[PDB]
Amino acid sequence: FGEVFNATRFASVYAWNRKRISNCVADYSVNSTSFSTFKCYGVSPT
Amino acid sequence: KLNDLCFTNVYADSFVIRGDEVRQIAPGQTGKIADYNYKLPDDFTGCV
Repeated sequence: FGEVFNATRFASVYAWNRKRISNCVADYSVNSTSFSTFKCYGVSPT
Repeated sequence: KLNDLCFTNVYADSFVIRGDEVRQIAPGQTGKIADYNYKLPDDFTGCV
């Protein structure tokens, strides 16, 4: 996550950046960095 | 339509909070504010 939301630059919206994730162990509460929007649709963020 | 009623056990919950977290207070919200400082029941009945 660290470089995933905190790096030098993200690509544009039409030319967007995709990343592939699996084979790990996750957390949602590592919110600590202020998020002006946090919406989870179809599954509870809790 | 409130003034048409005879209410029961009226409680006014007072505090102050930042303008960047106005939307955080509602019956079924989550996040640091509404989980660690205040909390609203999910069957709430009252005015904000």
